[PDB]
Amino acid sequence: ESDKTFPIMLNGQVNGYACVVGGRLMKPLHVEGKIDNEQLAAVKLKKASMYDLEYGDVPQNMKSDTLQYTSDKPPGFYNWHHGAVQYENGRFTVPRGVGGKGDSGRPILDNRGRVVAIVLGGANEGTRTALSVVTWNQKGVTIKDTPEGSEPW
Amino acid sequence: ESDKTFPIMLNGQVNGYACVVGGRLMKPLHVEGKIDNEQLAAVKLKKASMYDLEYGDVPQNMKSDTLQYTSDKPPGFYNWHHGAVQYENGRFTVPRGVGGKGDSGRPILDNRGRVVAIVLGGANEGTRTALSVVTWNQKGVTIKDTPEGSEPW
Amino acid sequence: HKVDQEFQAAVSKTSWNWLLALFGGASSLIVVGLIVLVCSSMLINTRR
Repeated sequence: ESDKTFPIMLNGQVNGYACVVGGRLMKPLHVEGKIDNEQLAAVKLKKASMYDLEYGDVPQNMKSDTLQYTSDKPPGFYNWHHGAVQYENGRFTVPRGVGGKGDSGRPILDNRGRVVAIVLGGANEGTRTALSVVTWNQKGVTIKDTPEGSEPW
Repeated sequence: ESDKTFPIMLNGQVNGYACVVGGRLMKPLHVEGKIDNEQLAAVKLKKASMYDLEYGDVPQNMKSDTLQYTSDKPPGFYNWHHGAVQYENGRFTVPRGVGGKGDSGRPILDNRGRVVAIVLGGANEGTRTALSVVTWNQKGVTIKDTPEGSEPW
Repeated sequence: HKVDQEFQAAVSKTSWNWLLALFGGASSLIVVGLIVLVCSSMLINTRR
């Protein structure tokens, strides 16, 4: 996560994270800033506005060492830069209080080192915080699951 | 591998390897040279140019002693003259700095001593080197796997 | 001239057919574009 995840600069401040999976680099659209990596600045990004994202083809020297993808999502605990995230009832949730602005684009990793989802925002229910993210399907369909009241981070 | 893999010569320099599999001889097209063995020199080489290959029917005596192909490909590691080649997401790679020109046609071996792919070229990508090769399939099909930037060895 | 020259009945059916075909080409094109967009949206929603 630390090696492959790159901060984004907005007037010298961290405001998001750009994630590379399977030889393609994705970044949330709502987060505005410049990629710290000099090379990635030259990568052309094509935008899915309805999904609030931009994805681009990555160079030849770093596509292999990428966060390997997966699609199987049994309910339970999953890895996360800030700790563990609970996937239950087809919803990703975290303890209420952790996470906020600037954490958009944070990858959610698996126990074996693969990516299950990418964070875009969160909504606080008081008890927990439900994360509005993008979750994949067995048929290769990426659904942007956003619980009611979601606000992008 | 050593017993049943025959180099091809050109002006005293080895430039490619021919392989006997399934009772038939195969030799790649991008390399030009002379087959070392005298008995197989009399075979007429039927060419598949779009497959970058030639194939031929071997004589009677040696058809019993040939390498065996395979269709099932469990992802992971596979044997090779220069060590272990790593197979994942439908792609073959090797640690960088391993392999080079003149290694074309060298088969990929597995645990039970049967061929799973034939090396044709490789693109160096820094972290690893992606092997542009030819592979089998479940429904009796031959498919090329040539990543971007592939250059024929 | 014993009869006035109008606009509707003043052009041959060859010219009328050509003009109608040329304009209906664009009309058909825009409607097929609209239904293509609609069906793509419905397919995205259904398979979402």
